[PDB]
Amino acid sequence: VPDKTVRWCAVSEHEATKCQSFRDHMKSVIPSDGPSVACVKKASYLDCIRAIAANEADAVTLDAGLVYDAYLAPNNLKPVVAEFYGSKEDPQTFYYAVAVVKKDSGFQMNQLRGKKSCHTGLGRSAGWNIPIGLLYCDLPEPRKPLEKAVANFFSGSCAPCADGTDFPQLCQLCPGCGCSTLNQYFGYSGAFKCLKDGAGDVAFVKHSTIFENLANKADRDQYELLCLDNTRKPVDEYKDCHLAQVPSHTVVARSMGGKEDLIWELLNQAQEHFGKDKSKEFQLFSSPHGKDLLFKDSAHGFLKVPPRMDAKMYLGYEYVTAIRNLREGTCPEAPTDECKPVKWCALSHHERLKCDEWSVNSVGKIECVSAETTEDCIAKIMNGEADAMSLDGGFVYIAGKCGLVPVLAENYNKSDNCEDTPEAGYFAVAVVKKSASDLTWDNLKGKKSCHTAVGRTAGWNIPMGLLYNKINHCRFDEFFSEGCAPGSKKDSSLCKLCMGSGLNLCEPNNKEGYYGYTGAFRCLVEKGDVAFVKHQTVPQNTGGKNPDPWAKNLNEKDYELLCLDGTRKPVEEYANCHLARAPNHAVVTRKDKEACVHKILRQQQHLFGSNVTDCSGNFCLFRSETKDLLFRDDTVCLAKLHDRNTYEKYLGEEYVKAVGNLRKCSTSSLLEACTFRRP
Amino acid sequence: STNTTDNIDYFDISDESNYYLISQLRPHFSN
Amino acid sequence: LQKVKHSIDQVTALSDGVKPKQVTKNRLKEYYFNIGNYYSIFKFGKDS
Ligand SMILES: *[C@@H]1O[C@H](CO)[C@@H](O[C@@H]2O[C@H](CO)[C@@H](O)[C@H](O)[C@H]2NC(C)=O)[C@H](O)[C@H]1NC(C)=O
Ligand SMILES: *[C@@H]1O[C@H](CO)[C@@H](O)[C@H](O)[C@H]1NC(C)=O
Ligand SMILES: [Fe+3]
Ligand SMILES: [Fe+3]
Repeated sequence: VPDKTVRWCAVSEHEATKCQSFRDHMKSVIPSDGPSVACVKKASYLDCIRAIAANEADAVTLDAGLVYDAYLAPNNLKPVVAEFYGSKEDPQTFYYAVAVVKKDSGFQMNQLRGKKSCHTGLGRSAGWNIPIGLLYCDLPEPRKPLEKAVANFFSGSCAPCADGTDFPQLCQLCPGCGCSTLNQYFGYSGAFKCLKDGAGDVAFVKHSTIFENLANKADRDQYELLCLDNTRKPVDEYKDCHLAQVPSHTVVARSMGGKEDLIWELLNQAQEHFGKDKSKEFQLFSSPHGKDLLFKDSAHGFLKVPPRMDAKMYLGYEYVTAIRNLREGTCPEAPTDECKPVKWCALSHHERLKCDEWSVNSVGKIECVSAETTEDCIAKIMNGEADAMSLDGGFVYIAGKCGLVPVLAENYNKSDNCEDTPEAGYFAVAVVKKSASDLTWDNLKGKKSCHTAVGRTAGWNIPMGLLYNKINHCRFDEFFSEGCAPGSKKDSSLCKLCMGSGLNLCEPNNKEGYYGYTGAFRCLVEKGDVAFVKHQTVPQNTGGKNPDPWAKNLNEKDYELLCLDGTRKPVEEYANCHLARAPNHAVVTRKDKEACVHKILRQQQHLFGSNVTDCSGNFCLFRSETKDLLFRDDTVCLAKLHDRNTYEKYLGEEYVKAVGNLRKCSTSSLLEACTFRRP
Repeated sequence: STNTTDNIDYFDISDESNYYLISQLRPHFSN
Repeated sequence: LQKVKHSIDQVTALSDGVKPKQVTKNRLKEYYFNIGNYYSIFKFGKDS
């Protein structure tokens, strides 16, 4: 009872015709057990969104700005399949927004009031959000509501889907403002036709539609596009003269009911048959009944959206911030004198505890928002609830690739000039027992292991890079008999040998008993053959430096470190054989908060930093009870970084090459999302 | 009775896309 | 067993219905493949 079916949501009768041919072709290819397309006609796109949220429909294509309208509650939509516009030699996900005009009209961009404007729709990306955003702050109060103010800015215009009854000026050129292809001015080519008729004085479309509608070269030689710096250029330097980039159109579907896989299979067979002119008897991206039906014309293929990326990560941060200031109607002045309090991020009830105590011991400049894993908190910095975070270099790689900058670094060496001197970076080692002296680097196979966390420097990158040269296989639970590396998948033996219980085994927070540096060392002592930690671990857990019992009884002259060539070196000399170097931990944040995070944290390190003795009973920022929380426990001060604020200049060449060698084996889904965003 | 089983014909396989079911008996497909 | 029961129930669901006398080619193709697929599932099913 009843089997699988895919349904599509249609806008007009042209969508019903093209959807009908699409149905018969896609039932022609797929075997009879595979599901097929259906067609559900709706009047408008917004009614189609409520048709998806009330399960009458499954999938429909929107813009970027309309995706922002579909994201909101109670709609709860999700972007699942995007589309690229380039050739198959190089896919491009973003496209440009330009403003075409008539030749010899002879007017600048800045004084464009009182003219005729044609828009492709209300809330659409290259038609509405970019032009009103660029023109926005020049209008006088009252700015809310926006359509009233823009209606007073132009002397009449055309903008479909806008309300004619509450606003008559928006339908002053188009007598019905209809959200369908029945309106001849709706769409990209409808707005270009609004310029071509001469009724409109300026139009706003992508860079490719003037190539779509006109075939003659002289017709292109007439129509011109205005530049952002108030100049004039002809058409084909759209890469020179554009307003902004926008994300592509996206098939959306609901989140809980799904389903992504079936749509992606169907559109995989669609893109392999019908995209780049394999079949003459049917085209998917062009149609004679009308253009831009069910899909764009300038699309050339479909790309799967990763399961991590939701809509706020899809649109970016500048685009959501601009569209939220544009809906709410606020021109930011921001004079930049004082700083709003920093929203630091924590994780799981020990970081959250410490962070709250620091939030009260500071006068109010620091407030704390918690996540559960560190990837989830980095995403929570990107979409904009959390400001700053301290994390190791293997995550400075990921967060730097996602678009964040490091500001302050951690120092590990005590000096008078520690605050200004760029330190060199700590060493990563592997510790073995004294009880087993048979262990060499040439033979690690089938013998147990202990790692700090999946994705770190000394626990992951430095080991599995140098191992990845020798094993040359991407899996690692076959090379080791079993080990402990939290943050891996639950089916593995690597998560099986770890400690925490119940349901918290292999979970990468402090609620795992074997998590982190001291937890990896406890993995080695209790059940481990080799561990992978920093060089500073053993003197900090040797000899009652922990009041914990298992670390109270131990000694360092037993627990020894092994080399790369196989020769056992004693513990005090780490420089004769380190595995590889690792850069220091660094604090990352968004680019707009860099000055306030910098100015606040330099104030905070003075009051609560390492010169504050009498640590028990009073507050210490860096001293913890060897859970290594919010910061590494042996930090002295935190170094100011001038001239080196990117991920690549901070991490450096050898390390970026090392992770680049490891890069086809990393399974972190956030890395996949931040790679998919790139063109 | 008998300690062993005569027919081994209950073992089966289908394709990974679940598009076609095979069998051990004649004629091994429904189509 | 479940596949046999679903097949017999869908054929009785076709055995309800409103009867047409004239059909176009494309929809009659879908009707023929549907009922033929159904009894094909049946005659495989009782043997299994
Ligand atoms: C750690 O900091 C010290 C200074 O605080 C660095 O400099 C010298 O270290 C040696 C010990 O090896 C001292 O005898 C010198 O007095 C230090 N100061 C100088 C030369 O001005 C040291 O290089 C840093 N790094 C390490 C790994 O110790
Ligand atoms: C040490 O802490 C005291 C106490 O607030 C402070 O006055 C002093 O500036 C600190 N020393 C530094 C930051 O070198
Ligand atoms: Fe668009
Ligand atoms: Fe580290």
